[PDB]
Amino acid sequence: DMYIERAGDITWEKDAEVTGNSPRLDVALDESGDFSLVE
Amino acid sequence: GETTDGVYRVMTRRLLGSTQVGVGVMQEGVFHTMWHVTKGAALRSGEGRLDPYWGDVKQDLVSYCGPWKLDAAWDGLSEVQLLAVPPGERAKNIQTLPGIFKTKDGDIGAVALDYPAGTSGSPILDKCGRVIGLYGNGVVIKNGSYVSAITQGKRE
Ligand SMILES: O=C(Nc1ccc2c(c1)CNC2)c1cc(F)cc2[nH]nnc12
Repeated sequence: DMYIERAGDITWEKDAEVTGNSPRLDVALDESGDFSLVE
Repeated sequence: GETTDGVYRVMTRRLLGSTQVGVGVMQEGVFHTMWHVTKGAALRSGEGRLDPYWGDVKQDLVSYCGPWKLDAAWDGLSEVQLLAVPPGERAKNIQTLPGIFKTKDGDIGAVALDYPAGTSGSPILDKCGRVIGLYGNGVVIKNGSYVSAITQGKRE
């Protein structure tokens, strides 16, 4: 049996740690909700 | 039980000790998460019970207690925040500029942040704090890294 516990509020934080790149990827989505890379 | 708006952890006591399988958003009395986290099973919230209401394996989304309520969208230009809730660690806002998943049915925003699989369901937010989608369904690149789509449902 699964259960839930509160972890915080949904708010935008100014001056948060800004990281991560923005790639453009060619993908496919199958009937089972799985993405895959098209090359 | 607890129906306060906010971000929640989805846990299980089936494996060794307590294990975090995912995360979800409580909004307007509806709990929203990714299908692969719960597999459509009922959830417990204190002494109360949350039964599934809507789900779809292809969209990889599921709502509890009511229909999907999240309707905000990424504008294709602005930076966003991943409100990452990782296993055993505190909730933490990570700002990034989303990339694109180009598909045969259209483009989708995508966040290039790597987190454990138990982070699935963590909300992605716009500058007003509105949930524009959930983290947890994407792909593994050459790097071995994980790039997740900004998965959003449809409000009726
Ligand atoms: O495995 C992951 N996601 C997932 C699993 C099972 C299914 C789907 C997505 C959709 N169809 C069923 C995952 C999620 C994540 F947040 C970080 C990850 N790092 N490596 N895999 C991950």
